[PDB]
Amino acid sequence: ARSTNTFNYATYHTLDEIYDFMDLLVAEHPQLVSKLQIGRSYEGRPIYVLKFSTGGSNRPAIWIDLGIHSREWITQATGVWFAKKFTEDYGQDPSFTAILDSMDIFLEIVTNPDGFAFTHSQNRLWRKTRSVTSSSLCVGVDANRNWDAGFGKAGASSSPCSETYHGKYANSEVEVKSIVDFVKDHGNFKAFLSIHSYSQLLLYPYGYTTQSIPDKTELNQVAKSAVEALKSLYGTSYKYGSIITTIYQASGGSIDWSYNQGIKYSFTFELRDTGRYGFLLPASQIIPTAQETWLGVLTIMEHTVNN
Amino acid sequence: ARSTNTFNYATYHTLDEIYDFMDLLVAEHPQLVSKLQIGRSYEGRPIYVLKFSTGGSNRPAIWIDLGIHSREWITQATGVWFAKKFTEDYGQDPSFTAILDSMDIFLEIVTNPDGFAFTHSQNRLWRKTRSVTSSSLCVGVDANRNWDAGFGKAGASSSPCSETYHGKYANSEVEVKSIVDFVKDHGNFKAFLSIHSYSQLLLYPYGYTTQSIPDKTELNQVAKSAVEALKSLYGTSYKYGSIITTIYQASGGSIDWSYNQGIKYSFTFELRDTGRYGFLLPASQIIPTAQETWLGVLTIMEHTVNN
Amino acid sequence: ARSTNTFNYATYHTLDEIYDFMDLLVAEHPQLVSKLQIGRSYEGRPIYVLKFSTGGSNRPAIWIDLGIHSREWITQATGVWFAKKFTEDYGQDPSFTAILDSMDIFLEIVTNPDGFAFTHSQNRLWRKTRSVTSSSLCVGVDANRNWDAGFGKAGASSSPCSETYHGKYANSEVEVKSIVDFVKDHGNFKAFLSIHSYSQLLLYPYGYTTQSIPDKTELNQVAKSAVEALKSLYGTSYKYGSIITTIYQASGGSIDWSYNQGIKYSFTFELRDTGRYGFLLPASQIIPTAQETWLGVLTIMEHTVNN
Ligand SMILES: O=C(CO)C[C@@H](Cc1ccccc1)C(=O)O
Ligand SMILES: O=C(CO)C[C@@H](Cc1ccccc1)C(=O)O
Ligand SMILES: O=C(CO)C[C@@H](Cc1ccccc1)C(=O)O
Ligand SMILES: [Zn+2]
Ligand SMILES: [Zn+2]
Ligand SMILES: [Zn+2]
Repeated sequence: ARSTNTFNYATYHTLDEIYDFMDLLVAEHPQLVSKLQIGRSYEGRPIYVLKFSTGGSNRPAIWIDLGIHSREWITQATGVWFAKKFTEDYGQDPSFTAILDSMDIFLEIVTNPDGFAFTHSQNRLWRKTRSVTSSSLCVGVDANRNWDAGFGKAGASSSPCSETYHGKYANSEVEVKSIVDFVKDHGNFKAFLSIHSYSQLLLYPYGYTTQSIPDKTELNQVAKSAVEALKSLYGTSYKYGSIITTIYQASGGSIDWSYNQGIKYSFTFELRDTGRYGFLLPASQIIPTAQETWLGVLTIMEHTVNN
Repeated sequence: ARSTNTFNYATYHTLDEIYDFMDLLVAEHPQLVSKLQIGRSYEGRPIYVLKFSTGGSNRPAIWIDLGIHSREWITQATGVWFAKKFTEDYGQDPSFTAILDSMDIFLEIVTNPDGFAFTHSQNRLWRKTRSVTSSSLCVGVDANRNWDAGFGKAGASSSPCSETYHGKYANSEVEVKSIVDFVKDHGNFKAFLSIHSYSQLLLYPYGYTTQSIPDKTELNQVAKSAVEALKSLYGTSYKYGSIITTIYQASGGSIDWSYNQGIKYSFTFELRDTGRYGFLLPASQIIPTAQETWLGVLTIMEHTVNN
Repeated sequence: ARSTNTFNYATYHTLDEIYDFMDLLVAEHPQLVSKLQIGRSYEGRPIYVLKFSTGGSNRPAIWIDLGIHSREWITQATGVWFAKKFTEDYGQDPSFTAILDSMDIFLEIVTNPDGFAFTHSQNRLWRKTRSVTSSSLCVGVDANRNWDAGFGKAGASSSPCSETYHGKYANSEVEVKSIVDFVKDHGNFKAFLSIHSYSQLLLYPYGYTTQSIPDKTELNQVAKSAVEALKSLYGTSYKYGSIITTIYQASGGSIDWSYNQGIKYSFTFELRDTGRYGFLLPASQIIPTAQETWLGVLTIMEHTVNN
């Protein structure tokens, strides 16, 4: 694809194709999108974040990370679609235009690039990072159990060979630390959304503790509205609630960390399919999944701009 | 640097310094080394191949190209070290002497001179050539995706702005065509090695197709022996296998082309570092990298002169 | 004969005659047909596939292989008729024209050339390949039990001397691997049809397992429609259903592998005669068999192109 207009949004792509997509979008929309490198993965690959901004100096922002778990392909595919959609709707959709005229959006399409490359090369269902450490044959850490929020507590594994291994210590994975450093340095994020795949859930803060967040009433209603918006398109039904009460106790998670940094609108999406295809979601569902998910994300952003 | 005996092999050099090195070596070893110009780069720079021979009539040959991707500095530096090593060991080391007594070695230290100059003056991480495509504000082609081997197929980009742009057509880049004409004209190459950097891999034919080569068993055995030899010095671990099965589909590759030309011992080395420094490998690792890589290359040469 | 217009379609031909037929057809219809060599048989004979295309780039395709079991002569004879039929109907039959205007068809008339030559020279009833086994006086493998789909499981023999020997490992036979690599590299096949002889059956996925495929309802109806079309010409009755429930458990089959690759419309045809003549079907039945079988095949293609 020599243009984001020739890019096939209805098919799954490789890391190279997505990184190329990034430069095309920036070239095509220079006054709106820029590519930031926030670090290097364990295997030295650049970690890229697309910044959508219409100006200002460190305006209130919205963070959206996708693909932290490499095998959740629908998320990177949705991230690419999101990127294009932002450039299409700014100046077209009144609501989204209003958001971008006052806030910035930071989009990380491939949060775990080493694992992503690996899902294309050796193992389609690989989910962890590709870090190697100390004395252990096994490789990789579950980057979404590596954050400094109840790190190492029940809801994560201490075995390096486990699919839910949390890592040696909090923020040990550069893919996670890079985000932590960027967000802390920025200091003005109002929303933090982490996109994952399958189970069709919209969850809010704390998977590591049964303690209820101070903003439970509001986040719960925002979630309810977001799920209804998402559903209005194709009838896809999502369940919502706090992580621990909806799926199970899970520690070292990204939104528990962001919420604890004071980022109020922290939510995690588990995208399409309830098990029919699971992680192997057909490419024919990429666009429909992205479209409906966008409605839910926009709903959250709208509550962020006026709150 | 008035002598190859005073040349600093432990530091990175410029095109001029490496080109000057070539003449010093030829002047110091006239009966063994000669400098051949196989063409000119897009920007007019001479393309040099050092020929190591002890006589004969176009004896079976070994081709070794380095620096096709300009930013992979460890390769050009290793290429210089190799040139010096050949002159030191011939006549002294039994094995290498035997190899050069029946075979010639053609060494191209800087396969992409324009890109190399660019990495020193404008962009340290530039990797493509510097050709101007007429209809694009972008520059260069990925020279190792421009070969006539599955050209234009999946594993390369058709976008002139891509870092993996394959180019207008097979062999469009003069840096590639120069090698193709040279090797075809020669007609008696038995080995073809392409040196690249970082990931620590030794790969054999076909990145453009899942078809396993007819000589898979043999090249896999050669690779295994080569990696063990390389590892024996400092413990550096390399993985090996076909390009597509080890990494991923990649088209327009040099060894896919050479192998299809009937050059059986076609391999590509991805030198040191697994990501700690990536392309910015410290100068302090130049000599050790060259030393260990030499053992691997020698191993391949030995399997070529006997089989 | 110097023209496909004077070619005798009502008689059985040799490998050479069929291969010459291919060139005549390509010479007469250069804008529609091309000859591709996808590999070399065990005994080094070229393996050819006829590509029918009206243009495009990697257009959705339909794969058709015949003669994988050498003694099933009615299949290769039907393949030749098929090739001619496509060149006669494109631009004449609205339905077929529509299929070729959006899709490509790859036809392999003699999937097992070594065996085919053997059925003409030494044993008319030979069905396996002609590969030589290390420690055995017996020759060949049942190419349709050598695919990587339940390979080595119940429904095949591990004894080299058996007529249903599955081989040393999945894809051991180059005749099979050649198709696997081609189809995998292509990546855009929508239908995979394997043509065999006698029993008059149309079967869909899984002979190696009783597990029902996800698309069972659709394929069963497509099969029902295909057999009705086939029967409509001369009244030839075909039975349909899954391989395992219709014939018996059989492992390493082509359509089980193709379906598992994501190629939905995977069917196997067992042509004319239910036992009267068996493999020795009279040449006088070649054209009638080909004609009626075409209606069944066209039916599947129509379902493949639409939706
Ligand atoms: O994406 C998921 C599985 O597909 C759900 C997440 C849930 C989770 C959330 C926070 C911390 C750890 C785990 C997981 O278990 O890793
Ligand atoms: O040097 C490399 C990156 O530093 C790895 C090579 C791997 C490759 C090898 C052969 C053909 C195409 C690609 C590349 O992707 O260009
Ligand atoms: O064509 C056939 C015999 O004439 C039926 C096929 C049935 C089969 C189908 C799938 C896998 C293996 C065998 C065979 O047994 O070789
Ligand atoms: Zn996840
Ligand atoms: Zn390289
Ligand atoms: Zn058969």
